[PDB]
Amino acid sequence: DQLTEEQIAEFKEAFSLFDKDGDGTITTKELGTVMRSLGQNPTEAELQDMINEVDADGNGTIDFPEFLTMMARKMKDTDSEEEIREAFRVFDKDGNGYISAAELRHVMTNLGEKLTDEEVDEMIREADIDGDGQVNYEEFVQMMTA
Amino acid sequence: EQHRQKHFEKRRKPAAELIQAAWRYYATNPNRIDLVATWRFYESVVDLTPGLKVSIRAVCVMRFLVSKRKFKE
Ligand SMILES: [Ca+2]
Ligand SMILES: [Ca+2]
Ligand SMILES: [Ca+2]
Ligand SMILES: [Ca+2]
Ligand SMILES: [Ca+2]
Repeated sequence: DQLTEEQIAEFKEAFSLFDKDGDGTITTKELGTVMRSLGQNPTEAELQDMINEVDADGNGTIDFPEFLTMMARKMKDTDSEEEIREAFRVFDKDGNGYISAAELRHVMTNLGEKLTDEEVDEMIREADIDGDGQVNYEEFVQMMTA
Repeated sequence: EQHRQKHFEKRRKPAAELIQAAWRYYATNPNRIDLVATWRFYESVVDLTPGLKVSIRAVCVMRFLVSKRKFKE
């Protein structure tokens, strides 16, 4: 009921985009090849870290069941509300539970894996329900994780 | 004075990256075709899709799981 026949086929098709040699497992090398075609340039360690999150049996690569497991999972089923709220709290220096749109854009476009201005615009529209320019991040994180 | 100041300095980059990865996870949801900006970002660095979109999703899920891990370290 969660996964449909068509969803499973789509995910099997996606798996083959990563599994270049067709041996049923995605390696760090194969993941690196895909990400470089997507414009990214990760390190071997970064590639290893990504596989480590998906590689349930710890054999160093991702097979289709591990891939499907990861892809069938919704953000709501990762039990991440506390971590994501804690991360927003870091930028609420005053602690009043609000971060302005301007503060969020300043941080999101200049630190870390910078968002484009368009992506921040999308985030603000999604989060600032009442349009007052202040993001109640607890409500935002609740909606993303519930 | 610089009490919580040094701690903010230590947490800010993993905090931002978790928010960013979480947003890109959320904003590539196939049931929200109104959310286009994260796709336009990836589009500006790769031309259409269709199975390319699911692979981007896979990259976003994996980057979110890693950034969640790094945040709790
Ligand atoms: Ca392979
Ligand atoms: Ca494995
Ligand atoms: Ca505040
Ligand atoms: Ca608001
Ligand atoms: Ca609430």
